[PDB]
Amino acid sequence: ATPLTSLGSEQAMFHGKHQPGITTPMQARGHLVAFDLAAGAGRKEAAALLRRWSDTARRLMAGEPAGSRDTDVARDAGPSSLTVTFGFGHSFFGRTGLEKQRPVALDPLPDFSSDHLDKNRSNGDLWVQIGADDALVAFHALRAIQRDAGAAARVRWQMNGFNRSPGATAHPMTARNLMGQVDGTRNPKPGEADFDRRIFVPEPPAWMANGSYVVVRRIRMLLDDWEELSLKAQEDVIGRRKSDGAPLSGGSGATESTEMDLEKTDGSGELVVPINAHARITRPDQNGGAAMVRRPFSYHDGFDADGVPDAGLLFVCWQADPLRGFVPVQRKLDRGDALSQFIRHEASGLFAVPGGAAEGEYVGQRLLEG
Amino acid sequence: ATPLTSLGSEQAMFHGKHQPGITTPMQARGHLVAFDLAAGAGRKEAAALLRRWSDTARRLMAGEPAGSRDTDVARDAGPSSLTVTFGFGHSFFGRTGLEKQRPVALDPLPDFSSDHLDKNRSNGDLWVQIGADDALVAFHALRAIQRDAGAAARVRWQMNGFNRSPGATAHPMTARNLMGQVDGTRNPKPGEADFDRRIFVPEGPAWMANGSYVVVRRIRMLLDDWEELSLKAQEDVIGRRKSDGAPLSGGSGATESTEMDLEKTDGSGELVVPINAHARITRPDQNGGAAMVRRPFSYHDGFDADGVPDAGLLFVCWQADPLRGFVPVQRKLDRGDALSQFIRHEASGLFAVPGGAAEGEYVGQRLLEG
Ligand code: HEM
Ligand code: HEM
Repeated sequence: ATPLTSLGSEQAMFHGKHQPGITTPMQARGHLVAFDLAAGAGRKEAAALLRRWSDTARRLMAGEPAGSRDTDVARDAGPSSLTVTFGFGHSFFGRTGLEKQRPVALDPLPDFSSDHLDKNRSNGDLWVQIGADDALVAFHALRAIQRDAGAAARVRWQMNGFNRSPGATAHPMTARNLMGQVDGTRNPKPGEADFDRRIFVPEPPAWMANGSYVVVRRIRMLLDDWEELSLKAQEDVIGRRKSDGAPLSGGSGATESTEMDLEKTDGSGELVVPINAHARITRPDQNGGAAMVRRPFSYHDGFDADGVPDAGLLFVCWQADPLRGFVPVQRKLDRGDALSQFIRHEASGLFAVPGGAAEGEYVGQRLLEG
Repeated sequence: ATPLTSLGSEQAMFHGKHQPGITTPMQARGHLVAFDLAAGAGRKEAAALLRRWSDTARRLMAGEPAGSRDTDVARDAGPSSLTVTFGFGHSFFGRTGLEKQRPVALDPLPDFSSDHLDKNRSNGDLWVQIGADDALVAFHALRAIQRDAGAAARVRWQMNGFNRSPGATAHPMTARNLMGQVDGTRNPKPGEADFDRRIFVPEGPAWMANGSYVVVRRIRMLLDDWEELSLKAQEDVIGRRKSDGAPLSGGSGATESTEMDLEKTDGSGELVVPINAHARITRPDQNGGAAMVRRPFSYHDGFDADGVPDAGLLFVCWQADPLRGFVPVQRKLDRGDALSQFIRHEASGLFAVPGGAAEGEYVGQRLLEG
């Protein structure tokens, strides 16, 4: 039996080959933040900031108070699966005399025809992902990281999200999103032969060894439109059942794990999984092997004057190279996906997330020490 | 040993003498929403709305889907302690020909000198409180309630909140707030002799029988100033220790439940619990018996362009009469409370929350039938 107390007592590793928050299980609470370096902050100031942040992250992920006078907001709680993950934006390198170390992988994402990006709420020099299963643990961490930045960097944008909690279901199962879909069934996962090739920069720029590239997209769901559709219409947009996430090509004994049949046709000769269904056209085998790990949070930030919900998905994906992951898939989806009609990409960021800190190190040390 | 599945499996009762969400334990996720009646919505349209809303609440609190057009967002989750609670504002009665039934208890709150209220995110004809320990369960309920409003009402304002998750601590403990304080120790509970008298209208206008009056305050915490204080300074603002919630008058053996000594002085003759300490001056015995149940959520909605967090407490208190609860205590706190310097009241609502629905009834039926 899994005890209730495991929610708090579960602890993620800070030190490791890879940073936490990539293969870590889904967390109930998320805070994404971007910071811009202050005028006059260069390499040396940036290195000091990453040391402060890494010292803080190490402490908080072990359920210990912050290095400087802790607020007590997380006191009483266990680590609650807190993770803190750090990335660097294209713009960071030009602020710190590190242009020669800027990866080609940080070249700007395309201007997709369906983009509706608030550029002020996009991009940024530095990115931090905080997640935990307790909201006080998570907020405490956000606040400590943000306070560590002080005058050295300002908050450029900051978004809040959530997911299903541990124990909400009778047994662990794939999460849902605010469209009601089963979301998370098909991802690359650790132990697959090609997982590292797909997701992480290998050990043989050198500072990104064992790192990954994240693309963040704030995707509003057009729930007012979506929720007027029939079930058949909604399932045809994805190619999978809302009940259990099974492919539409499955019968009654099909489950979430049943393999999709992309050739199956009904009695009229029409494909059972539609030609433009999201879960057809996003597959690696439909994109020359293009692949990513998806690890999102859902969001809801209110209603506008007409009752339209500011709700959707904080889409967060991980890949060794955006040109073999997010970019080619999104080029296809832009106009090609049945889902595009029902969503709006409203903010974006692409960040280089290095390998995990070893004992005594700070995240990004190889970059900033050189 | 309490299993993790209890987070999802626990179920609150909808039907009863009192509405749920008053004495119910704290929940990890909250949504507060106010609605204004649309043009063309009078008594009969409001009665139909409360019928819809009550049926939605009944189903969803039992872990069932909505009666029709369910979105599947909560599917597979247990009830996760979902509660839905309904109230009526002062403005409701003049929109529905029900002025004769408007309780005196809904008379407008004082304009306190410390108020900085957003009129547009304050008050409203109707209020709904949604809470649960799973965020998908909670969102699904918010969306269902909001979609039941249809042509009858528009969202006036809506706020998100959070608290500690079940299982975050190694055993059940009093909550904390974003100032890092123990918060909730001296909350009145069923089983204390004056509880029913303090909190519920007795078996006012008859339609309010077994109801309670809620005052909602969106109180921003001035965390930038608060977190520059010493521990000693912070503990003097409240009169209780941050570590364990004990009164400052207590010894090293004292805990949160240790009775406060209001006369105790130090070696220089100065009061150990300061004269203007929040946890001194808010006591019923310092306010001629004025008392309330407090059952809040914390909030954080991001950062403004200047780096200031929009974070604080959704203060939600319950009393049989605001003039014997919130009102006289807040008159005293307004300028008198050491805490006032570090908080800002930025929205407010006062709602009449009637008794619970009996089997075969809807909430507010004694008011609205006709
Ligand atoms: C709000 C926006 C989106 C929604 C609601 C959504 C929903 C889903 C759903 C329901 C599935 C099927 C279950 C699963 O395997 O996870 C799925 C699969 C997937 N989606 Fe999305 N998706 C969104 C955006 C994106 C974007 C922007 C990309 C990439 C550019 C993407 C890439 C994928 C991939 C790669 C799969 C797995 C395909 C496979 O190998 O089976 N999705 N999505
Ligand atoms: C963000 C704003 C506020 C914060 C941070 C705060 C914090 C606290 C803390 C830490 C305690 C002591 C522990 C406890 O017994 O719960 C407490 C007690 C209390 N507060 Fe507040 N408070 C706030 C606003 C208010 C307001 C607006 C009122 C009423 C108008 C209020 C009424 C009370 C009462 C009645 C008690 C219990 C006193 C007793 O009988 O021991 N508080 N508050």
